[PDB]
Amino acid sequence: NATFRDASSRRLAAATGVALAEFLQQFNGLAVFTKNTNIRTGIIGTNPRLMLGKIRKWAQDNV
Amino acid sequence: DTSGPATIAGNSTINLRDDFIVEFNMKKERYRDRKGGETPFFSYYDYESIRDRLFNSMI
Repeated sequence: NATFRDASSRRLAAATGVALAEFLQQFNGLAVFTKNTNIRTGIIGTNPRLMLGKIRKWAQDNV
Repeated sequence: DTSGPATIAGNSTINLRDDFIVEFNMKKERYRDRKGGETPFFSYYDYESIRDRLFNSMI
């Protein structure tokens, strides 16, 4: 296993952790329709699928 | 009835249209001229006043 071999890898992992944290910070104080996901017009809401979407988007960006 | 799109999907601007009818039952009143004459029951009836007042109220 060679992922965490170079110290640089470790430091990069830290830099990515803090960035991911500050990113996820946007997902605070909103709804999470998780049974009948039909988020109504004019409400600040989301569902797990849209979350996964945005996460994958961020990830694929920072590549 | 509908007015275009009507699919029920929680967000599609369900448009609707109801057709209703308003009927006046008014009594026709013949005119008499003393000289022994009358107006038939089939004479013209001034509805224009009725449409006018109904439309003013609606406006």
